[PDB]
Amino acid sequence: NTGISNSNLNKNIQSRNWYLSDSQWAAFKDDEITST
Amino acid sequence: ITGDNEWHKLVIPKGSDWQIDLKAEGKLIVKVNSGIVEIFGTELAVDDEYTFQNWKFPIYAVEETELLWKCPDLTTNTITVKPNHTMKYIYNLHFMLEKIRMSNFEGPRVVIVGGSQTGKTSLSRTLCSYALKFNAYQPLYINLDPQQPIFTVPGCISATPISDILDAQLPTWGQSLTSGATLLHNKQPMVKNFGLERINENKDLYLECISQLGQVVGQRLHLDPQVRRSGCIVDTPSISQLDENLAELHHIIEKLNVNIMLVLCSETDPLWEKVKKTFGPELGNNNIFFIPKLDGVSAVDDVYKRSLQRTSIREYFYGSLDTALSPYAIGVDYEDLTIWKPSNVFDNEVGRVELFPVTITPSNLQHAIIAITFAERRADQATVIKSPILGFALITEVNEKRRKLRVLLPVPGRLPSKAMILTSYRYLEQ
Ligand SMILES: Nc1ncnc2c1ncn2[C@@H]1O[C@H](COP(=O)(O)OP(=O)(O)OP(=O)(O)O)[C@@H](O)[C@H]1O
Ligand SMILES: [Mg+2]
Repeated sequence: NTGISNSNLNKNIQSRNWYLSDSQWAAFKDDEITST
Repeated sequence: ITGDNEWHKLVIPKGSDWQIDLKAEGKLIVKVNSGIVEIFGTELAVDDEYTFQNWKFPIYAVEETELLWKCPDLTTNTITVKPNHTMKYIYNLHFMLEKIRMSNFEGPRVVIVGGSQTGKTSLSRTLCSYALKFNAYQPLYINLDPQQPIFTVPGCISATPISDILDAQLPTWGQSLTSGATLLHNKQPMVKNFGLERINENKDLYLECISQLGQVVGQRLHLDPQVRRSGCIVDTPSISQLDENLAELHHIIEKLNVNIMLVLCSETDPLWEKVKKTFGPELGNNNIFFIPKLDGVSAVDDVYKRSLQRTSIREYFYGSLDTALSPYAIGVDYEDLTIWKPSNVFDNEVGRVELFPVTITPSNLQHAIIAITFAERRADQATVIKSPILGFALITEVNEKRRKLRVLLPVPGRLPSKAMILTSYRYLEQ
């Protein structure tokens, strides 16, 4: 376990998002991204 | 004569490809001075520096182009520039697909069928790039080849609206949403986890994934006028991987409501008459199109396939060179995990729509990619099989003595208290 450093791995930090559920994804509009 | 760390001029005549095979571990930086060049339909902006690593691809000259390139693993007299005579087929397909988007009630729902390295994924990428290019359509790109990582990791089949330009630098086309500011607008995909290395390992599971993707795809199209008006572009696994009778193609056509078929084969290839005889009564022969061998499409070995699978796993947690992400490492107890494993021909003989429990051991889980469902730890297998995917995690270390695991998450925070699925995919050194 103690092999390397926990927790945030590598100023302005950013991470990958979790995916949306079936309902949320169906109801999603890519214009939410598109602007901007 | 010998690799340099300086810039070199390159004039690509109109209608020619600069064929690149980045065999070595070094980077290639490209800066366009004048003209129009494209990586599978995506135009490279003039004066902007583009960086490429460990992938095979063409830089096509729409117009005579002058560019500068910097790469120490190539010399001026080792460059491969060849004229392309096949783009006409791609444009002609695009403008006919486009005529359907403007005139018909809904956009075309197209399948691309063909053999190993016929140019299926190259055609799909270019059609998506072009769909967006002229009259701004948002087609749904559907990947049904789990070995091919596009917008996600390798265990998946996916549906992704091509809402803005692809990343010309990436073999994965681009990436999913992030928590902050990016140069490009990223994608919002629907991912279904197959998790096994090859389609033949299950099939019933592969077909359930298609059934599940088909359902949500219909729900999105019902609610999204722009995606409904644009169509679908469905990329399938290499034809050899599917049964003789092509029963799996009937399932795909039915589940994804396919109305157009594009066949990538030879003029004397028996595939043409085979497809015409089976899908012609269902789609109508006018709706089945033959695309000859595409120029430049090169063969791909399993070593390059594995190289891409590795790149896409790092890209999931850490991002790309131009977009660095911060994944989160947590220490977890053996007791804090509910992991299931899919049925497969190797372990179970048969390969049924079923999940089996996984016992927490370093032999079972070390360096494994794990799918996180939306289902609660306590949920039964029937609920888990049908549950959507939240994301993926990597199990870096498994300590027997202390009864702990080190898990890498894409999202900083707690370990989601959800049911999980073990994939056949492995990645060493987080
Ligand atoms: N004109 C070209 N010049 C050089 N390389 C090219 C050209 N067109 C395509 N390629 C490369 O050829 C390779 C194989 O093409 P592609 O992935 O589209 O085939 P495929 O039909 O999808 O294969 P598979 O059945 O394995 O999924 C890719 O690495 C791609 O970048
Ligand atoms: Mg492919």
